[PDB]
Amino acid sequence: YEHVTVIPNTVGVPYKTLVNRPGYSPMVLEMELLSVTLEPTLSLDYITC
Amino acid sequence: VYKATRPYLAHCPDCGEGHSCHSPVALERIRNEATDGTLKIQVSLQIGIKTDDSHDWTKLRYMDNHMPADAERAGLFVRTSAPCTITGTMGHFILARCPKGETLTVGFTDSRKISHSCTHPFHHDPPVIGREKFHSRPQHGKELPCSTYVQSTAATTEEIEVHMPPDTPDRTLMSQQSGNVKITVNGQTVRYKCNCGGSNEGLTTTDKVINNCKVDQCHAAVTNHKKWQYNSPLVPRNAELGDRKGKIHIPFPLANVTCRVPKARNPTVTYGKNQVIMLLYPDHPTLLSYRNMGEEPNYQEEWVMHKKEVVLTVPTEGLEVTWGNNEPYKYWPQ
Amino acid sequence: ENTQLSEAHVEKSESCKTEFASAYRAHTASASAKLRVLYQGNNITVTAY
Repeated sequence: YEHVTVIPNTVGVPYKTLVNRPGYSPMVLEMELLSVTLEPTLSLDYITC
Repeated sequence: VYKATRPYLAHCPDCGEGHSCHSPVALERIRNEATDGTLKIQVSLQIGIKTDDSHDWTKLRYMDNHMPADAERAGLFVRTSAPCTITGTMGHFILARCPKGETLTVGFTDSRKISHSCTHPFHHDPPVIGREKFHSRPQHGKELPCSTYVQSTAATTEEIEVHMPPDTPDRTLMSQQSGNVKITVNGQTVRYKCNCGGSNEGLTTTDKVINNCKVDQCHAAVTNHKKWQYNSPLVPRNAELGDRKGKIHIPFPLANVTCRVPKARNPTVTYGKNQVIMLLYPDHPTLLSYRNMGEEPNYQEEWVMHKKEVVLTVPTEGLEVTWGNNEPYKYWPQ
Repeated sequence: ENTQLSEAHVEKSESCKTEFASAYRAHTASASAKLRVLYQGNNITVTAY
């Protein structure tokens, strides 16, 4: 069963989601940011010192 | 490394006449990554090594029943639809240049003059290096990038997994002592297992008897805990030890080299207002490509098989046309 | 009552060091220049961005 939800992009905040599959007992899942990552592609122009 | 390793017997689907056997020349893996067409073949026997582990290029060692035996290198053959040209041999590996085929056979002649061979289904039709399908290699020509398995006997980069060998099943070791099982070692180390009680398991160096047991309920095999063998999927794993394995370097690694090869000509060209007309006369499939030399190149390509007239528009910015292996032609309006 | 455990997995070929294609993320190109100038009866070469 595919459960689809949307949480704000905020780390350290536990969110509760109710999974309700018809004919099956409700399921509560706690979700908390794992640690997303935005890694840009780098091209070294020069170094300075 | 051959002091620790040994040749072995493994499953082969066709040992001749379509019948399967425990082959001393069993095919493990055929590698064809080399663009030059060279095949790197792996077999159960060891070429260039004698039973005493000494290196001798005129010799070959194969597993003869329970013990390894010596054979001649001259008797070794490789064939597909017709015989192959063997370019290099060392241990479990053979380098060969083969004609087009659907099967691959590797064989040899033993001490008793008995021929042994292993046939596996293998589609061999190597792709063309360059743009010309030629037979013999030239001394001079166009230098093109290609890969080959280097004929160097040295083992430095590529490797194979190795582990302790297995046992040789022999039902003649067991006999019916009235109504019991009699295991006769005959100066060997025998691993036995019986579907009975008591001492039904053991690695024995002496004779053993299993009372109230039947000969069909027992399994006996001759072993020799003193050797390494290629981690073969055609040979069972040692039951006692877990995922215990070693690794050894192998000869003839794949390397980037140069392959020598060939070239081409010029169409009849006529002009018009912002237009170029070419009468193409190809002697073989020739790739025609073109692009505008402005902001919108609009790259187009077509393989020209025979006589074809091509009408191309030449814009103000200019048109670049490439006809086969020739340097690109450039056109501009007056 | 005898069983056979068949095991297999997939890895890079020996060819991967020699024969390979690289997937790159290309962004913000740095423009560089040079050229040929007939200056004082002599040909001079200028390489500039």
